[PDB]
Amino acid sequence: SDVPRDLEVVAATPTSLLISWDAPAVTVRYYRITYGETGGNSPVQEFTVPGSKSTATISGLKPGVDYTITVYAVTGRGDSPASSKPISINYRT
Amino acid sequence: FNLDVDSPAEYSGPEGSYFGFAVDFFVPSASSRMFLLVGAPKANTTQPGIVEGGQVLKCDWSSTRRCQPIEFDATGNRDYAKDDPLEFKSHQWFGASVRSKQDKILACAPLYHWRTEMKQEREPVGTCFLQDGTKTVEYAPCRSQDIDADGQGFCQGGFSIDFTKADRVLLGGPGSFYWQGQLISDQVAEIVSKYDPNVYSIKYNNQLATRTAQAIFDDSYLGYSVAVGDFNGDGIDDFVSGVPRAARTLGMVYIYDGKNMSSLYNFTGEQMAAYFGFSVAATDINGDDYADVFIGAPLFMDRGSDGKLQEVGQVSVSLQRASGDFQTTKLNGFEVFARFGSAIAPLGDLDQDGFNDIAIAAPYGGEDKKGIVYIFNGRSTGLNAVPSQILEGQWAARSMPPSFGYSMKGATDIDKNGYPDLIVGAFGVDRAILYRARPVITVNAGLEVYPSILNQDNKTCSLPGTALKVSCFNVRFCLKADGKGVLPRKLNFQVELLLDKLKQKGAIRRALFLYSRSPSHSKNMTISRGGLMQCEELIAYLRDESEFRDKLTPITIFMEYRLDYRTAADTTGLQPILNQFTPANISRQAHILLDCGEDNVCKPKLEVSVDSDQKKIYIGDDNPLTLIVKAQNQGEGAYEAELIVSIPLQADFIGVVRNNEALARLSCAFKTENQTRQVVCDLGNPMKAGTQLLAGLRFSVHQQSEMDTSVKFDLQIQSSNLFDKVSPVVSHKVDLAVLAAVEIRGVSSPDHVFLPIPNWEHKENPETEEDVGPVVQHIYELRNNGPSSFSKAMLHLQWPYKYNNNTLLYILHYDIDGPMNCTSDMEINPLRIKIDIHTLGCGVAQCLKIVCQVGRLDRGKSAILYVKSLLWTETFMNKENQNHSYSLKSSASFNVIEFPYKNLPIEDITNSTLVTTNVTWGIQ
Amino acid sequence: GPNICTTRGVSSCQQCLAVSPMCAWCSDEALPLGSPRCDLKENLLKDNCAPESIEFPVSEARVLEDRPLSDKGSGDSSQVTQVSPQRIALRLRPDDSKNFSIQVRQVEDYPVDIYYLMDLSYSMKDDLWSIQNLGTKLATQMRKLTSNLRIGFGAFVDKPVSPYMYISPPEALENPCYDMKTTCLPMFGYKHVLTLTDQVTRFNEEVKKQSVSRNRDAPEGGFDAIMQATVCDEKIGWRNDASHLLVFTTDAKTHIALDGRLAGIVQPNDGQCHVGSDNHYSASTTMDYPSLGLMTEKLSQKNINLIFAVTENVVNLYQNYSELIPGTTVGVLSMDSSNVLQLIVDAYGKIRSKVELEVRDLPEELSLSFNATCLNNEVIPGLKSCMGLKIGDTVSFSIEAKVRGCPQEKEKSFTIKPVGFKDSLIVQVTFDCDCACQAQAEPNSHRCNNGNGTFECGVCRCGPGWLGSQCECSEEDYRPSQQDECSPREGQPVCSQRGECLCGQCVCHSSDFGKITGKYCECDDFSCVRYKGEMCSGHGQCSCGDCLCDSDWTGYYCNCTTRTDTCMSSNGLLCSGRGKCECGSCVCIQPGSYGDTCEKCPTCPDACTFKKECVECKKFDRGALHDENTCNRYCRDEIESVKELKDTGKDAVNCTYKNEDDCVVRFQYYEDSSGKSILYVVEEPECPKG
Ligand SMILES: *[C@@H]1O[C@H](CO)[C@@H](O[C@@H]2O[C@H](CO)[C@@H](O[C@@H]3O[C@H](CO[C@@H]4O[C@H](CO)[C@@H](O[C@H]5O[C@H](CO)[C@@H](O)[C@H](O)[C@@H]5O)[C@H](O)[C@@H]4O)[C@@H](O)[C@H](O[C@H]4O[C@H](CO)[C@@H](O)[C@H](O)[C@@H]4O)[C@@H]3O)[C@H](O)[C@H]2NC(C)=O)[C@H](O)[C@H]1NC(C)=O
Ligand SMILES: *[C@@H]1O[C@H](CO)[C@@H](O[C@@H]2O[C@H](CO)[C@@H](O[C@@H]3O[C@H](CO)[C@@H](O)[C@H](O[C@H]4O[C@H](CO)[C@@H](O)[C@H](O)[C@@H]4O)[C@@H]3O)[C@H](O)[C@H]2NC(C)=O)[C@H](O)[C@H]1NC(C)=O
Ligand SMILES: *[C@@H]1O[C@H](CO)[C@@H](O[C@@H]2O[C@H](CO)[C@@H](O[C@@H]3O[C@H](CO)[C@@H](O)[C@H](O[C@H]4O[C@H](CO)[C@@H](O)[C@H](O)[C@@H]4O)[C@@H]3O)[C@H](O)[C@H]2NC(C)=O)[C@H](O)[C@H]1NC(C)=O
Ligand SMILES: *[C@@H]1O[C@H](CO)[C@@H](O[C@@H]2O[C@H](CO)[C@@H](O)[C@H](O)[C@H]2NC(C)=O)[C@H](O)[C@H]1NC(C)=O
Ligand SMILES: *[C@@H]1O[C@H](CO)[C@@H](O[C@@H]2O[C@H](CO)[C@@H](O)[C@H](O)[C@H]2NC(C)=O)[C@H](O)[C@H]1NC(C)=O
Ligand SMILES: *[C@@H]1O[C@H](CO)[C@@H](O[C@@H]2O[C@H](CO)[C@@H](O)[C@H](O)[C@H]2NC(C)=O)[C@H](O)[C@H]1NC(C)=O
Ligand SMILES: *[C@@H]1O[C@H](CO)[C@@H](O[C@@H]2O[C@H](CO)[C@@H](O)[C@H](O)[C@H]2NC(C)=O)[C@H](O)[C@H]1NC(C)=O
Ligand SMILES: *[C@@H]1O[C@H](CO)[C@@H](O)[C@H](O)[C@H]1NC(C)=O
Ligand SMILES: *[C@@H]1O[C@H](CO)[C@@H](O)[C@H](O)[C@H]1NC(C)=O
Ligand SMILES: *[C@@H]1O[C@H](CO)[C@@H](O)[C@H](O)[C@H]1NC(C)=O
Ligand SMILES: [Mn+2]
Ligand SMILES: [Mn+2]
Ligand SMILES: [Mn+2]
Ligand SMILES: [Mn+2]
Ligand SMILES: [Mn+2]
Ligand SMILES: [Mn+2]
Ligand SMILES: [Mn+2]
Repeated sequence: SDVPRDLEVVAATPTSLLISWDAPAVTVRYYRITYGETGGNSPVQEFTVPGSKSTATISGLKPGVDYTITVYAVTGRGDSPASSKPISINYRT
Repeated sequence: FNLDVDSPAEYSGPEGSYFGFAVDFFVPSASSRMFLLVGAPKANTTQPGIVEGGQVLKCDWSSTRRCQPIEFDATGNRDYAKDDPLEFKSHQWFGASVRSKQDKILACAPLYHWRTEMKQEREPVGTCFLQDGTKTVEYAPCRSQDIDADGQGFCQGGFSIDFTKADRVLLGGPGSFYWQGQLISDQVAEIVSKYDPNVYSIKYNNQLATRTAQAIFDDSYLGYSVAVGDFNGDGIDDFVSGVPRAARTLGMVYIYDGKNMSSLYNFTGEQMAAYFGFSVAATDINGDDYADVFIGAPLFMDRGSDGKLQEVGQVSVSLQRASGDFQTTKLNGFEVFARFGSAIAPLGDLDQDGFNDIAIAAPYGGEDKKGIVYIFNGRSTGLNAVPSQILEGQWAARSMPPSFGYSMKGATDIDKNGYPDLIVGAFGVDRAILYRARPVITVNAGLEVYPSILNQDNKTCSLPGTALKVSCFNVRFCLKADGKGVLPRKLNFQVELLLDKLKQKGAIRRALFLYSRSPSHSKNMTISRGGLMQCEELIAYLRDESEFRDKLTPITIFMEYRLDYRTAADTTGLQPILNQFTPANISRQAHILLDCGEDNVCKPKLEVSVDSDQKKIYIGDDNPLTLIVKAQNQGEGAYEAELIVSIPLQADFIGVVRNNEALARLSCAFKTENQTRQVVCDLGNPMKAGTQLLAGLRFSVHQQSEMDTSVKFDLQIQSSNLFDKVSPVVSHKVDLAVLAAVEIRGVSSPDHVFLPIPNWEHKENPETEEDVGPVVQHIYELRNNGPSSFSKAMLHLQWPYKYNNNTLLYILHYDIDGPMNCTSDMEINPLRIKIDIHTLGCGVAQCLKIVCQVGRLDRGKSAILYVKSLLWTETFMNKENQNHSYSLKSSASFNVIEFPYKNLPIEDITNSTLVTTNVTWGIQ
Repeated sequence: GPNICTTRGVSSCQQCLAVSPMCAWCSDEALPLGSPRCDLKENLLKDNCAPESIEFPVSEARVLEDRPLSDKGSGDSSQVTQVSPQRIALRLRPDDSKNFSIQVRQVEDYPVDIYYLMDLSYSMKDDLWSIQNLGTKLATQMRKLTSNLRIGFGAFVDKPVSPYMYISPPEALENPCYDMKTTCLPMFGYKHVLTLTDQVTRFNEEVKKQSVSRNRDAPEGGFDAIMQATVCDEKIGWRNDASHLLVFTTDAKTHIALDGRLAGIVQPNDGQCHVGSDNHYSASTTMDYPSLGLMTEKLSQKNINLIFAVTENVVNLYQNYSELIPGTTVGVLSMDSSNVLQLIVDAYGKIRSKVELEVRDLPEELSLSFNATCLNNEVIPGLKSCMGLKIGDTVSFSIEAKVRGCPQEKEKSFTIKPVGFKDSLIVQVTFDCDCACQAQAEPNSHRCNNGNGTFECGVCRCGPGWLGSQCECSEEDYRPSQQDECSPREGQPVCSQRGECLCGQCVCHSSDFGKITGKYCECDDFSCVRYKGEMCSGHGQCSCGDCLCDSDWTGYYCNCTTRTDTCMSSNGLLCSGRGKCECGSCVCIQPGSYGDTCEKCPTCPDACTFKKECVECKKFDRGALHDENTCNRYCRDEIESVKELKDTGKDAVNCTYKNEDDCVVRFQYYEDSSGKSILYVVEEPECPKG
């Protein structure tokens, strides 16, 4: 019905990343990008990007450590959670 | 104050119908008659299969207090299919909002439900009905192809409605777009002309409506209440709507242009959950022709005397000015849980004072939740905040609170008495009450006593019953009566005269009327119009010298008038009331001749002296200015002597000095009238010869604009004597001084740095703070304390940049708080950045100087300079004598170069301070 | 010589009792005249005049019931006593004041009642993980502070009416989830589920059964549940002499009062208990949401503490809501960090970290003053509350009670209690106004002289127009027959001008805008001192040119305020510890400090300079904060010694200094992560060698 996914990886440099996905097909206020190390490791950081753009960009320099990302599409009005479901990828540096 | 509470008009609908939930006036253009419109949203109807459909009744004021329902729909709902109701009139609350302009009336059903045309549902779009005499059209803007909660499906349009002077309907609804709310406006003529009974969603041309917004604005409840008025240059009313759940429940009031829906102005509540914007109103209360805003917050909580939180409700009063910037004042409720700001109703100008007046109701206040309505008169200064009258509804409680208030409509003259009347609805008891205003007669009275100085031995006129010579005088008193609106041609007053009112209280009666032989006399009088003052001549004599101990006490003639009320033919009865602030009586004093000399007339020599006491008063502060006055009478006795102290402008009276034994406790009063504010003090009645008095008078002087140089006081003694009745005019001034205490403070964070430094690796080409050293931050504050203010000042910083070609404290970036610009003689961050004890000052090292321009630091405000620097670790150790105690001394100087007040002698203000950062070694 | 008593109250007995509390009265008509009867203290003892006939009521404050403060919250105690004393009898003569004291103690092992209000709306299906465990885990971290605690819970969704609920096709009535191709439960108002009991197994079993319902209106209106769980004592099972905790959880914002008008609900919340035997809110459809004020009022009446446990997004909202309902705390609900386990105990710690006295049924005629002794006889004045407390601490309050006149009453009563506790101090109020021998008067005429006269205990005064020592006055007035010293000295004119002096007793009414009285009529009662456009600032009466200020007002102009609330800072300490509160506005006393709460201090010692005193206090046991025994009270910041490790770094302040031992101590502290004072001190500082 309504959800993120079709998650690609477009631009690759020695560091950072670029992530692109497909729209949830419903009106979206914005998105929330969440990422962290694999396993049961340290808590995850999150930022925000607008809803009219299908891309995102993040900075920083870290090794791979089996990195995995998540992106939160926040759509909710009325009594319901403002999200659909987290989806993810797995990529290494 | 002119509303008549003894005999109002009471209208009652069927119980349980919420009769009185909405009220308005019906004044048709086709008839000279007027009617009361009362909404009853829970009333049962003859409509087939409709339970509690609601209705609006037309109540006749003429007689019988009979109310008849106005027929709008009278039909069932509709059908989408065989058994598929296309709408639901059951419990639709029709009549919950009723408004009427001229011959047009508009009633709405905010709980009307739809099902739309796509899928089975029940969506409270709401609907209205507009009817002019014969034809009835249905108006449902929120009923459209935009559905569900995302669209207008839950809008409940018709929750609040209003008309403009251009015959344009303003209609709000809270439920549009997930309860963001919406305002929709349409031309009345466009509504009727475009109405097609076979089309459920009607597109209207020239429709002004707000659109959906971001979901952050959801659950705002825009359109909970609406009002109309013009706040821009055009004459066309602009839209005003309270939105109580907006701004994270603080509450807001939106103002939109009448031309297009563009936003104009905003208001915001200062307290959460207070429901700021539950009720709104627009009137001009100061008579300045600019409409002024009234916002209700019935759930607002102020703080009592003990400081605890308590819900009294609050009403916001915003006065529109020429520029458009509102000057807003707030007033609070009185009883807790009374919900003071529940209903704000403009009643027009009730008193005909020339300024409109307004009514505010607390429906759950009063005696045991009966309800109460406060009315407030407006004036030139804006709305005066005190009830000039209280309307306390008296009705029992059956099921729910008999809410007196919660529904009001004023600003219409139903009795044609020339005075607007007021309707207060009470849906708890299913009743509506109509209060009628009163003509407000303003009576001007005067009293003059003949030969006010009585000669004991002048026995001229005597006719007391086989006369014997006695001292006589005449008492003349005149009476003027005039008013506005309809009121009888002639009025009847009852006058009461009392002689020597000071006496007769356990004391001898010192004066009698000639014919009556009594201290008191009364007479019935009749006046017609203004300037028609009718007087009467009575002769009152003075009893024989041996009949009493005489007195120096004056004989006070006391006149009091009554004006018994028989007026207002038919219409039960309507009693005109006197003016709000009017004297109920007047007094005038006569004196017995004593020690006036061989001339038989007392001619006093009055002189008033004054000493400077404090020579200086400073500009920005409030000062304890005390004036010592010397009042002397070197002549014969002066009757009714008074000390006149003229205090101009900023000066306001405090009191008299009771603590001093050398000074007098003389009673003084602060009197303002005839565009003149001043202080009056009793010097004695009479003030006897050779009297000398000393008393101090405390005041507080702030300022008037600026550069007024000194301030002038005017002192004069005056008396009621026929000759030499005044002293000269002695004026005393005190110079205003400029004193502003300015201090300069500084700190260093940290105070010290302990070498060696953890994780230190010297890099040939430094990159970040990690490659340079720790962060030393100097903060300098220039604060103005003293009462005065300075317009411009300079600030000089001396930074120890380098010592022997190597950097000591490397400055990265400096910020400024307050009105200050700064400049560095050396470039900050030349290399850029990412993010015994030996004293080192700028004198003994290389100086990086920072010069700052400062301006306009008032009494409270100050200016700050934050300097963030890195300690240069590479400089230390080495041949720098590794183990040595270094203190890094930065100096900061300030000088005040200008002041805003001119023509006032000034003195320069200068001072310095130093900030030290001590870098030392914990291990040697 | 002449005093305040002999210049006013010579008219009568009862009128003499109200001049000053020092005044007295003389009965026993033996040897009349020769002196004023209204004189004070031993001046009437100078003359013999000392039978039981002497009238000198003395204001008393006597302890009726004072039980000793309890130690533990077990059942073998007296009953349980957190307030000493309990009952005090107060007797007051007009315009007099007597003072008393009260001790309040937070007692250990005090039983705790916890009732859970859970949002079952569809937005809470994501946050429903927190309801699991609970009663099993709820107990574990509560076992430290309190044995014998009882838990229970109830649920709320929204009002089952207009838009809030789904009136859509009938299959959505039974199953509000038809759209979204899922099935959920039908919605309801507040629903009581489990009464407070002992068994945690009964709790967890009943808790897991709970599922989510659906409504379309984003605010869920849990205030309906809060109001009912507070006012319904039997259904909830709130105990007495036990801490009452009402914990509130929701995914999103809430309805407030007057929101129900959209649903067609015009009836205000009555604050009564409408929960029936079916455990449902009957009036949920019929009456509006409760206002904050009514919630605040009923919350304190039942001594119930409200706790907000909400999602991180909506935390700041309910955090701001809590400020309007004093005594309520907010906490973050998240799957990481502390969460429910250490959350509630911290919230219960905050509630017990403050002691403030609330006054119920205080009569209008008298006012109360409070000096607070919290930390080792610090006697902080003007404050009725003590902050920064732990369970087991005891605080003291000195209270002054002053009545203005007396409204000829029999007895009244008011209660002084700490907020959130059953233990209370009841004060019985009685006023001594009438003379004891006033009742002995036989009311009829002819009792004094020539018939047609008045009388009292040791008093004869004739009637109007007669008005004499026995009976005679003006309308003859003879010669003055004396000056009667109508002035304090004979070289002065008639008594206070104002209608001269007649026939002995000076008569001067003049009827002009008030009442004028006195022996010489020196008391105007209208002419007084004014501050700004009003007499005594409208906050006080006027007696003989003096202002008697109303309750919560002091000063010569009566423009000074008792309130310390506007002096309180964001941290909760008045004037941020940088100044002292005077007349409702802080007067900052510190170098470079200013602001309303003295919160602004750009140039002053920063960070460590304050906290390095606390580490010497706590960790090194070294003084200058350990000398005044203010260590545990002032800085409650937890100090965890870290081994050699200053971490990679977060928002932090790295601080070093040299101690008495000439060793360099390095430490740092984290800022708020959900809020805390956490402080890390590096072990093994740097010292010289040898
Ligand atoms: C009294 O208080 C009122 C309540 O606060 C004030 O009303 C508010 O004024 C705001 C300022 O004008 C206004 O914010 C503007 O919103 C419009 C909405 O148009 C949009 O059109 C797009 C349709 O898809 C979407 O835009 C994108 O951006 C949003 C985030 O905003 C994304 O979430 C979307 O996915 C989408 O990609 C929106 O859905 C929306 O429908 C915006 O166009 C405005 O943009 C302005 O700022 C940007 C820079 O950020 C500029 O580039 C641009 O040129 C505009 O200047 C604003 O964001 C609120 O909507 C409005 N709310 C209400 C309820 O009226 C009122 O102004 C105030 N009056 C006074 C006198 O104080
Ligand atoms: C407009 O007309 C409508 C309908 O004509 C009318 O609504 C009706 O109101 C009555 C009473 O207010 C309702 O009758 C009730 O029915 C329920 C069962 O559904 C009963 O439980 C009610 O109470 C009874 O039982 C109690 C014991 O449990 C007794 O104590 C009590 O005395 C009763 O015996 C009650 O009988 C009726 O259902 C509605 N009809 C509807 C809603 O269609 C409304 O009052 C009218 N309003 C006005 C302003 O005229
Ligand atoms: C002894 O006492 C007698 C009274 O007991 C006294 O006779 C009074 O004399 C005064 C003046 O000497 C009279 O007052 C004036 O009388 C003239 C007569 O025409 C009036 O015109 C005057 O009118 C004034 O007031 C009007 C307003 O009402 C004004 O419009 C007008 O312009 C004047 O200002 C004024 O009344 C008074 O009337 C008599 N009284 C009697 C009862 O005759 C006598 O003078 C005393 N002896 C001595 C030596 O003074
Ligand atoms: C909305 O109505 C107002 C007045 O009727 C107009 O607002 C003008 O907007 C233009 C934008 O180009 C400004 O240059 C003018 O100064 C505004 N006039 C005002 C504020 O009085 C405008 O005609 C309408 N349309 C809008 C604002 O989009
Ligand atoms: C006569 O008029 C005076 C003033 O016009 C009134 O007496 C009092 O006036 C003050 C204002 O200065 C009011 O505050 C009081 O309420 C007034 N007293 C009363 C009893 O009304 C009053 O109208 C008249 N007073 C007398 C004694 O007749
Ligand atoms: C500069 O500020 C200082 C305060 O730092 C003030 O001087 C004080 O008073 C006298 C001067 O009248 C000095 O001798 C004292 O040492 C100062 N008191 C201190 C430092 O506590 C004054 O406002 C200014 N003084 C000068 C000389 O400009
Ligand atoms: C609070 O502390 C003050 C200490 O100043 C106590 O005593 C008052 O002190 C001054 C006179 O020096 C005045 O405010 C009062 O006259 C004093 N009160 C008396 C004598 O009762 C004050 O009593 C303390 N308050 C309480 C309730 O204990
Ligand atoms: C600082 O400079 C700006 C222009 O660069 C000027 O507008 C402002 O008034 C200046 N402020 C002061 C305090 O001089
Ligand atoms: C009243 O004054 C102080 C209040 O702390 C106290 O020392 C004194 O004992 C009090 N008096 C009585 C009778 O309690
Ligand atoms: C909470 O209140 C503070 C000030 O009291 C305000 O700055 C903030 O925006 C508010 N936020 C919310 C979510 O209520
Ligand atoms: Mn929800
Ligand atoms: Mn306009
Ligand atoms: Mn105006
Ligand atoms: Mn009228
Ligand atoms: Mn003379
Ligand atoms: Mn959730
Ligand atoms: Mn809801």
